[PDB]
Amino acid sequence: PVDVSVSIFINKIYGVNTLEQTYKVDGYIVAQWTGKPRKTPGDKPLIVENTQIERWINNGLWVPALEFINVVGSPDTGNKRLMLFPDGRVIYNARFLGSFSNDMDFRLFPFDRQQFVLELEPFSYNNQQLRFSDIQVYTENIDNEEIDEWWIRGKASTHISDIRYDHLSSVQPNQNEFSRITVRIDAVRNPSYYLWSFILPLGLIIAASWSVFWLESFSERLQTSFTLMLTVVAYAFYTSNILPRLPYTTVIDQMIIAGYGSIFAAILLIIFAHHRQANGVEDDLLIQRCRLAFPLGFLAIGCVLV
Amino acid sequence: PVDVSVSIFINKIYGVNTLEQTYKVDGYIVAQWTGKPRKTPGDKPLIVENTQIERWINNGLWVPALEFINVVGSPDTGNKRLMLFPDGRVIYNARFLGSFSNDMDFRLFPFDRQQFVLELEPFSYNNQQLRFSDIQVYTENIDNEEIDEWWIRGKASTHISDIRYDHLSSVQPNQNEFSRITVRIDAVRNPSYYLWSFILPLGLIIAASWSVFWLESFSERLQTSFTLMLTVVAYAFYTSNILPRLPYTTVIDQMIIAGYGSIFAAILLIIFAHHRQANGVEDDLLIQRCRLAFPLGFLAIGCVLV
Amino acid sequence: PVDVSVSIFINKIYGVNTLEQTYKVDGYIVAQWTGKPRKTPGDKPLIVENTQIERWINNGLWVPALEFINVVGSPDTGNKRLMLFPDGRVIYNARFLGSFSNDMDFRLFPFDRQQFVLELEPFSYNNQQLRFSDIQVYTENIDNEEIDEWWIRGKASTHISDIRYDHLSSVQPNQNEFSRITVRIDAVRNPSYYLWSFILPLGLIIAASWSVFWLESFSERLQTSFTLMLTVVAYAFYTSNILPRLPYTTVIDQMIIAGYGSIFAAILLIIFAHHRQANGVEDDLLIQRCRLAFPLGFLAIGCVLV
Amino acid sequence: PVDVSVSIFINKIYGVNTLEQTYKVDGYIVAQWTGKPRKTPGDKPLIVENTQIERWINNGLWVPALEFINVVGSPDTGNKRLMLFPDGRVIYNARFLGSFSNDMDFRLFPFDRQQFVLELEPFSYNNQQLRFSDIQVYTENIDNEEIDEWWIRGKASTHISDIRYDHLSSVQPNQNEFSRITVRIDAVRNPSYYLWSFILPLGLIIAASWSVFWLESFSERLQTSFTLMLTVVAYAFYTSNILPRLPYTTVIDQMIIAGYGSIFAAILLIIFAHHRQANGVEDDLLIQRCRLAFPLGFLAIGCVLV
Amino acid sequence: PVDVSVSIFINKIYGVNTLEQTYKVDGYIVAQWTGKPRKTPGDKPLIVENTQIERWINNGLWVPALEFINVVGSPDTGNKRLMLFPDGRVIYNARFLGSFSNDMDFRLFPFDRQQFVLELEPFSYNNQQLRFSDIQVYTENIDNEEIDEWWIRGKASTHISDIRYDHLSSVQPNQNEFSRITVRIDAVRNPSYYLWSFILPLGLIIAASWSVFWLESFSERLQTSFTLMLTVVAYAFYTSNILPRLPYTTVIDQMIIAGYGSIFAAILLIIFAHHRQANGVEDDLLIQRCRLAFPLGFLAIGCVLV
Repeated sequence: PVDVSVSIFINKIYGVNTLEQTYKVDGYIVAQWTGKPRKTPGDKPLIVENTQIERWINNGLWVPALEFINVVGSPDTGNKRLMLFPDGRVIYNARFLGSFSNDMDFRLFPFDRQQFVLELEPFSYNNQQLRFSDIQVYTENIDNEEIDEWWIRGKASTHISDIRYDHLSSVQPNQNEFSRITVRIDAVRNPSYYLWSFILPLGLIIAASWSVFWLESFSERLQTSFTLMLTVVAYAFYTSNILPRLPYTTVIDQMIIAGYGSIFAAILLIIFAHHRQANGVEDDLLIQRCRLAFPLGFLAIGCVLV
Repeated sequence: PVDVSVSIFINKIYGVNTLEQTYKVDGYIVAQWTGKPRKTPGDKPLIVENTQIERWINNGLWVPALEFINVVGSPDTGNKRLMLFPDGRVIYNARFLGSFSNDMDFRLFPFDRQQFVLELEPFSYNNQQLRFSDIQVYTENIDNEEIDEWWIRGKASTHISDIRYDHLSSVQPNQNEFSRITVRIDAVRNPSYYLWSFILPLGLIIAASWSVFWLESFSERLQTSFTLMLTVVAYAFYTSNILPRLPYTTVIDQMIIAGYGSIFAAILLIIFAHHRQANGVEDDLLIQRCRLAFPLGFLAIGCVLV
Repeated sequence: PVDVSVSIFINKIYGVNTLEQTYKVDGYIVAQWTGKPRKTPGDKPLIVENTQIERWINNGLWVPALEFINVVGSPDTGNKRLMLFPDGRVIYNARFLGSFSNDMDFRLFPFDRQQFVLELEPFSYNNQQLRFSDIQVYTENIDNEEIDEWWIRGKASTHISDIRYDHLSSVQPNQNEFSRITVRIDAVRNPSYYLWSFILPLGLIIAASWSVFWLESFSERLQTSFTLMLTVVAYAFYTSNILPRLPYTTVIDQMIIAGYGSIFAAILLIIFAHHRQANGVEDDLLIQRCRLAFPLGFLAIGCVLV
Repeated sequence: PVDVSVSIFINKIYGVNTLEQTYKVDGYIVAQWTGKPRKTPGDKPLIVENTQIERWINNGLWVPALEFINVVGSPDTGNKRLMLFPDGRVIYNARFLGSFSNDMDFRLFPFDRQQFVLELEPFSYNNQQLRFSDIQVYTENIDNEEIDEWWIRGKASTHISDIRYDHLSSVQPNQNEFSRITVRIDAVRNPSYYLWSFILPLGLIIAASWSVFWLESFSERLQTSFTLMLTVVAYAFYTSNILPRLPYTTVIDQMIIAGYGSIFAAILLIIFAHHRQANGVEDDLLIQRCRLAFPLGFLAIGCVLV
Repeated sequence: PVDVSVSIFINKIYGVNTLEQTYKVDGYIVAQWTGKPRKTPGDKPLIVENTQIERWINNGLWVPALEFINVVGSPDTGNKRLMLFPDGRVIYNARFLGSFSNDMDFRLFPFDRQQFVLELEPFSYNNQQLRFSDIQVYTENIDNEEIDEWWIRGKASTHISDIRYDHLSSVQPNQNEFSRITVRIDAVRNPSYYLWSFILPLGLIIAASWSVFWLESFSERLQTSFTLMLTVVAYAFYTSNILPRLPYTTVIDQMIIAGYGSIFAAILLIIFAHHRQANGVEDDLLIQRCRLAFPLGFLAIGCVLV
């Protein structure tokens, strides 16, 4: 039943890799908790540098290493400190830089209120409870609004929850339940580059594609149909090479499927001209009647699939 | 004849690189096995942190480091624990994140029930037997069905086998045989992006390729033949740059070979028009007869090579 | 109230990654500060190599590890030295190579007087003051003026400021205020490659785009309109693949938006020819009148958006 | 004159990077050699884990660290073992995973019987001789014949040689000569992907290039000459981006030089039509005579340059 | 005034990254210098392995760690040795593999006699002089002349210089001057791949560009002008993606600027045909007179800008 009061500084959130669904965060954890009141030599409380901590594990000072569940690997314990007060209160801060991983659903790929969920747990302590959470983001992030991608943010929002394992330990009564700190932080991507040159060639190259139907010769309309087939695969060739790649297609490239299938259906009208089953290749009066539903029958698909 | 009961937690499977044929997995191994009953100071059993383990190797506590055969290198022993009971039972868990490597046959490249075969062995112990296997996957993976690529899974399926080396040791009788834990786990890739924009331009650009035969001029049909030659190499140019690369061609690009060879054979009909050995370039009535086998003679190849 | 006099050597600034907004710097920090006058054996002052420092932390020599706030992770303490004078003055130099990160606004992307802001702080010392700053850049960097990108520089410019935390410590009176060294260094990119082949095809492919309006046939003007649509996306395909990528569009690619929208508006004039609501496709005398505002109405946009 | 008997296990050969000319190999080295007969406590011989070896260097057990000359850096000593027999025989195995580098000539780039030459040396021992070599490859590699690139192999083939340095030491008589183990292992690449879609578009795009000469108009033949110039640089654009890159051109791209130079020479015939120094652009009867040497004069170059 | 005789082995020079201006080198440093004559137990001189050196720093053996100024970071001290003679002579060799960085001017980008300048310094020793330099390159590098890029070399050329710092120390008289070993080694790149397919499409695509002027129709000449604009940006798209990238344009791509500007000036002649201010689009007799200066006025630019 040992109390722990935590505090989180957040310096930097960066580097989102979505094939792993990972990101990287930087800041300081701070643990303040009362242990046993010892004497501090001199008057000022004792301080201890990086390697010197490994002198004070030898006499068994109860310093709990606090894991991460979202992490992959082990974060670099860069610098450390023990503000050992003579009243038993211990302050322990640490710079951390780990590769964190949590679920990031892409419901709408440019505009996404996403939620980086940092956490903390005690790795080998059942009911040595984490009493007081504190999120202490203090860096001025919103001010470079056009600059920072994700950091056009809302509000810091901590939480303390509880979780219980049963298969893990042998003692099932009331000492197999871990106190879990779950510090979620929301973030919105700056969608400027993700909207300016992303779907702007997409949504109107189909609005360039309806000029093949206003042609009368199958020497000028076939090479433009081949040009329509070339430019869409050149476009799909432009897509993934910039972006962090995905095992499920983005909302942008839900319409390269249509940039196929519409021209795929336009081949049916071109061959309805070619295999016009009374005369030649010349467009019939039914082909002069689909002249309006060919531009306007495919730009009305963008408003239903969002 | 020392018993060992193991348990595996599985947190994350990710990052498949197939030029190495490797992947990365995260979780906790847990060893529970009875050694010698000592005294635990106080009433609660003894616990030991990360660096403090290296105090307890000095008095020779029998802590077996458990290797991996599928690994390349050495996995990061991030955090550790010794739940030393006074009855002699030892619990030792560890977070692991190693680059594992095992054979992954690509029989069908989008749809593949693949099998990640984690294992464990004792590195330097002959007949100190691993008695009780336990796979304990507990993370909710299926729920984000569209999101997780591989994790649309089946069932956890452990196994304990036996393997024997003979060239390795000098003692051949009954102490050169290792107990091998072989925890296989199946996984199915989410084939959405791998099917939506992968072969959809492939299987019908040939269905765009048969419009060159419905032409009468060798000024409009030659530039479209060159367009057919350009677009297939632009397509092959689109392929590998997204995908993890392969020393053996995927089932998708078994048909860029045909996207050559069909147009390669179409040059024979174009030159049968050009070198029509009685008159000029004009299509003969045999060329007006292959007008049906030219679309429909190559879309029937997709159903035999699977 | 312990005085510290610092000195910074700067050997190399390189490797700007702007998705992190990071760079890498190399040089030597030097701390000169008087502690306590001890005896030096022999006559010459004591020197101490790399690992030997960890003999002299055991007797508690007050060696302050000096952090970095711009860093991400921990820089490699390659080599070290303690010029321990018998009068108490300590000289401590160290080679450093860390990934530093600070805000780099891209107001104008080729021409940018940017400001790499190295810093230093005491990690766990409140009022042990850093008295004397000194920047000592000494490498000849300007001499290879065409060669070095950023190093066409101005002047070294140190500073000593002060910063105070209040939430951090428990003692609020006058011992929660850190002395902060903030050594800013300016740098100008060598814009040769960034100007020679960057916007030179950009600003006049629109000056190639006005030849579609001097055409009379909709068999030659439609395929050139499709060529204009192809070349702009091939250009945008050329852009990002060389450059370090950005979440906000560069000043170069503010005009691929116009390379869309101008040709997008040119489709309105082409369809004003096509849907000329008295006769056919032939250009009216209003279309023969926009022959001058079509070249010269879009090259005058480059002078307002800078 | 201390005898050493070595043994090599080979688990995996992978990851060939040819700009370094490096690869990566995995397996176990095993040293068996008799030192001094000590006592083993109990009856079973002594075993020693990873960190525990550093207790047994303190009493000066003669454990020779065995270097590698092909390596770049230092391989990861993952796990270790000392099977210390009471008769003085020492068995020491180690998992190794190093970046090895040796000369790999590319005489023929798809089909290459290459030779990975692992080695071993004593780093600081002159005439403490390595008596008995043993290569012990035991993994079933050939069975996945289509799958494994290099591992379609021949036979393991060890060797023990001798090498002498003279500039190295000061004692020149008979104690400056190192025993060198040179375990070469051959390997053949699986050339399936390297032949299926590598030169198949190469060797017959020239067989598409001879249709420009069967044209009569310089409005249809010039744009196809420009198409021939476009497609060859689009092809060269396809090449290097998949492949591991080279400072000397592969045998595949010895013919993009000809894919230039042949069309380069075809410009001479096109301008012989254009600058026909009696009349116009119309093809003379000499241009109607080179109609056969233009296809068949360049497909006969593939059989001489191999 | 302590003498040091050095010796350098050079095994491998590889991996030139020019955005850092770095490379990687492998070999052995050897220090031979007389200290104090001690006793060697037995008759043979004492040898000391890797970790065992850290027993002999404890009794304060004067082993100088020798830095590098061209390095970025810290090179991996892989293996080590102390040939401690009883006469006081110490031999210390070490394998090194560091990322070295020195200025590499690109005066001519394919053909460049470049100069890798390795160095050495004493990190914390003023006048403990490095007396005898020795470069001892011994690997057979020239023999694979087509294979090795840089290693078509000249001659090893050592040097010993002197350098003095004044701001560094407090003692200015004669003990603030470091002995600097500066072992420069020249190297010439194998220019085969850098010349075969690098500028060969460059220098004559302009020699393909003068066929637009021999056209009479503005329906065939405008689409070829657009083809000339497309192919040059497709070429520039081919360039950087293979090559190590540069903040200053290579000598190859000094002429894509001209591949713009010449066709840019050709638009002036095309519009001189179009805006021929007496009649129509038809080429005047002045346009029939620039038919010779249009091919031959731009191939004479390659011989002045080198």
